[PDB]
Amino acid sequence: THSYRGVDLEKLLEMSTEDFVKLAPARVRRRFARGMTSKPAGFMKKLRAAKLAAPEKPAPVRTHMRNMIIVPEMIGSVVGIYNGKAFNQVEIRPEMLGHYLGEFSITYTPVRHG
Amino acid sequence: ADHSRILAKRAILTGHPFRFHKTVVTVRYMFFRPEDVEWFKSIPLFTKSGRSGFIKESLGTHGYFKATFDGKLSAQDVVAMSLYKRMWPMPSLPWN
Amino acid sequence: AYTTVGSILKTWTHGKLPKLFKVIPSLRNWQDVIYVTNPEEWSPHVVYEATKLFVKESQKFINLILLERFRDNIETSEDHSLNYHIYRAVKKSLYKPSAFFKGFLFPLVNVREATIAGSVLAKVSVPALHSSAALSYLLRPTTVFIKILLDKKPYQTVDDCVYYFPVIWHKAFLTFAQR
Amino acid sequence: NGIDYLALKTMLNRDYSVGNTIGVGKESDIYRVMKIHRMHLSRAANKEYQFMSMLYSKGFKVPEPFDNSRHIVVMELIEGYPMRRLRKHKNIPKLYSDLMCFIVDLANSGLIHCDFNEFNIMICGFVVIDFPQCISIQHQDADYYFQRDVDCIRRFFKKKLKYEEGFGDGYKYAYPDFKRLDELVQASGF
RNA sequence: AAGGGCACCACCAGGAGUGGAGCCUGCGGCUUAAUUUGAAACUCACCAGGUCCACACAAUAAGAUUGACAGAUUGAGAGCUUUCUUGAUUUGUGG
RNA sequence: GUUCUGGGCGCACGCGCGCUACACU
RNA sequence: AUUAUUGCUCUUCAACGAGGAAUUCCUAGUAAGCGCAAGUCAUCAGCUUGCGUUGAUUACGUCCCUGCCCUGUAC
Repeated sequence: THSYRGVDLEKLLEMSTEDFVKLAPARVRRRFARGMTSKPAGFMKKLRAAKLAAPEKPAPVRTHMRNMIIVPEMIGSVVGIYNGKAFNQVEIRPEMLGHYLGEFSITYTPVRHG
Repeated sequence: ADHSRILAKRAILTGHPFRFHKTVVTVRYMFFRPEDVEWFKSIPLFTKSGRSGFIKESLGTHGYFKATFDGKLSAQDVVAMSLYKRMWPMPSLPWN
Repeated sequence: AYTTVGSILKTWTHGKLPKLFKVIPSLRNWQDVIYVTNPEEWSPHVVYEATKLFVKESQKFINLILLERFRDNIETSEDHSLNYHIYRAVKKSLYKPSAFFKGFLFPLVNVREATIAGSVLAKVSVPALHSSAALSYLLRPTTVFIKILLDKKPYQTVDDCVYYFPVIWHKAFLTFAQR
Repeated sequence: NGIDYLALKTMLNRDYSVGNTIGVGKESDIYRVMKIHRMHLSRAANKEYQFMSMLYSKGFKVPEPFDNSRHIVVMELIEGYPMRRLRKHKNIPKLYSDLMCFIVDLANSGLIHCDFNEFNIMICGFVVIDFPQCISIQHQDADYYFQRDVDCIRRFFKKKLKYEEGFGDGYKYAYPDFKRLDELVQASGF
């Protein structure tokens, strides 16, 4: 099974955010201790409604919030992440925990000097 | 009778230069796709005030371009380019 | 101290204005307490927002600092011209003409500032019963803006021409002949 | 200085690739490869073209010259890479041996290089790409410059490759020595 | 309309170096939606995507219009649901 | 025009000013 | 602070053996070695200017090279 720093997947999802922050490395702990802004609350509000009404997957919700931490409450959701130009569609698998959303949408093309 | 009397249908496209720099100017409305700016890149430009110039490259997705000219331009000038098409005579019939 | 609300005045134009400032006009002492908000630190967007919220004692605000910020904004601006939101606030002023004249008019009596101010004062209509008083005060080149205020097309106005009888001074005198 | 553009006109008309920029240089600029020399005296280019043409008329491993006019020269583009970054060739003993025999040929043709060194050899498996300030075999310092080349190539094989009828181990003699066409192009020393 | 003078941005006698390796950085070129001409926001001037904003005739109004609680809608939102409040500027065609 | 959110100020290569070294001073 | 500002700890250990053709600065408390302070600045320099510490070798000349300034015939 999946496990995070020794905590098993089935005890995750039950774990709250304010519990989860105790496991995370220093960058995450400072970010929450310094007080995360209100802006995720509206995103979280919408994301819950889509999951609850879902028939099976919840279909994408899209956002500009690239600087947002992935947190267990949102596991399994499908999200469209803005790219400065387009939206990229991603599904929150459990391995994504503690990463920033921005890591999944590439702001620049490759270059090949053709 | 002279079949060599070639007729060419001339066309003039025109666009507005709107931002100005010490080495380049950029022009709107002449094209609307980056693909078009690239396809017609090689044709020389001229101002009606008489300066010549050339396309550098496409800028952005709306078909803006930026270009270089013989000297200072300003928004009171217009940028044009000329194109030519072959024409042929039609036949004729008696009248009574 | 009111600076706990006044500290936000440097950015209030980005969105919904604070209720701790927007409620301030509800207090009759606010004509003196409003100076406790540090209004000179207010961004022009809030000055425009405050101008819409400031709507005869209101002339004590319009002339008490608003015209001072106007002259400071044009005189302090690196291009010598009022900022858009100050200009939009100025044109958004004048909702009472006697306040515009009694506050912004006679106390305003360089030439580059008079021309810019006139370019707003021609932008909207005015009541003829007020314009008759404006001509009498203008009948008192910094007064040459009276050649624009008369361009809108009373027995005391005829008498003012008899008491008043550059190319703008001759041109304004010619326009005063148009009947 | 519009000649810096208009000089093309003979080559532009007589020559078909557009070519591409390869590098700015101090004496000349290089751009299927075109070399442009650097107001009057450079029309030097004829000296270079005839010199290269002669050596390529011989059997030497040099690029074929195609055409030359108005201080413009066109040459075969090189396929290899610069020797100074070579580290692992599969037959270093034959490579050492035969670089030595190349010097013998120049001496038999009466010529000596000034700087037969890794900055102008490109990767027999190799080609020699230019001949700055060449001298005749008759010049008063010919042997001094001759031995410098031999030791220069020996030093490289020692330091990087650790190497240290033919020449070297497996042949009767370790390396050539000075005592063991100039009049057509009298670069120096008749 | 050939001689003379002078200078380590010239040399001579030398010193310390550059050019060779890794990295920082300026320009050209390449790439890209844009890579604008003591840059994480702004700066910022570039890109994608969102709101919001003369006069003369004919129509129109004592309700022309203005403003404000609680709540709303998008990828980016605020007195649009609700209902009080104020009192002379709105819609077409010809600068 | 005004203003808000996100992005940008990448590298096959050529030229130049620098930093750190190749050790026993 | 993700495509990562800076600092700390452990681990990984690349090229490089004094560098071709070319080429820069300099005559005494000067060159060179070494470090500090200010500047910009929420944070962030291997940058710029100033300051101090240690402290040489080689000329005291010339028109060879480069460049500048004076006074009609093979061009």
